[PDB]
Amino acid sequence: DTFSERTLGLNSIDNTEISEVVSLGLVSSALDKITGLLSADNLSETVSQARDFSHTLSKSLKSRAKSLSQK
Amino acid sequence: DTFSERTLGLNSIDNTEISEVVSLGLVSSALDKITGLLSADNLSETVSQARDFSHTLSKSLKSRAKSLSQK
Repeated sequence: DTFSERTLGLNSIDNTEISEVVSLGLVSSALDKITGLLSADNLSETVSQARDFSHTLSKSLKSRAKSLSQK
Repeated sequence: DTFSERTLGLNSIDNTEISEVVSLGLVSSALDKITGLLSADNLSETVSQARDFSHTLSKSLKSRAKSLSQK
């Protein structure tokens, strides 16, 4: 796991056994952590971590979409 | 529609007729726009807009989760 994958709890999000509602709970949670980062300050490091979170989440949803479309 | 709802194309994302894969396409797209904002600069205004995007998306996925769980 990368830092973002582990921190955002995403290492199973592209498992198709996970229902849509549960998936939406994981995404919501990840987005709220991004919102939180962006609410504190606008330091470069903070902004860069939020960008890693966003990108990691996007990449995982593309992976999930792939797994889902397979079936 | 708010600025973020319209810009991120989210005004139907909590419609249950929209399939999961299509939903994931809308979320991915929204997250990529957040990544893009956070990749340019760390000005307060830029950071605040990205935070609006993130929050708006999260709120819409909670709404979608609600609509889905209803059925």
